[PDB]
Amino acid sequence: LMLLPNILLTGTPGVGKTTLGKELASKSGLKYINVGDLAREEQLYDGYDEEYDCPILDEDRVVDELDNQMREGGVIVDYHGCDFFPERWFHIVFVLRTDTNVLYERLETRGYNEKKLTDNIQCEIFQVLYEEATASYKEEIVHQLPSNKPEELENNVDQILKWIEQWIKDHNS
Ligand SMILES: [Li+]
Ligand SMILES: [Li+]
Ligand SMILES: [Li+]
Repeated sequence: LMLLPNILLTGTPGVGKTTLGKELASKSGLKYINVGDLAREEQLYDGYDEEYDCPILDEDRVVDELDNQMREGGVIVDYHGCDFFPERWFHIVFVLRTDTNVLYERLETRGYNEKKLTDNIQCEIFQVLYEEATASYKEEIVHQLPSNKPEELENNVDQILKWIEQWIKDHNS
């Protein structure tokens, strides 16, 4: 068996994390994990709301749920948050970025209401996730990836697959 790396795909909802992670998993063999889906599957919530009519994700339980698998390596994690993940989990972190105009159209198409649209659009224009990533991990392993069109998705997949290949070689001497 090969020692495999762990990758974090983060960024504002709508930037294309899920589409990228799923394609990466299919073309690399690594396991893709959507944190939101995982919390829903294992019911890792604590608290509700009237605000957005959605249960509140239990960060500590999410970490406990994934730790053993992360320790073993070979996981692509997808989430619009990253400050609560143990720093040791990831070998590289990609913050997907989408032009505000493009992101708005995507989220609107997803059926986001005015409130959710504004909250997420400001999250992106304020570069919240990029800042969160740089504050949570060493800047040398944090990279912003443009994600506005199929062409950039393709460039991202290609660059990450090549990164994975080099990493596996360097860490399985
Ligand atoms: Li937390
Ligand atoms: Li650094
Ligand atoms: Li950049």
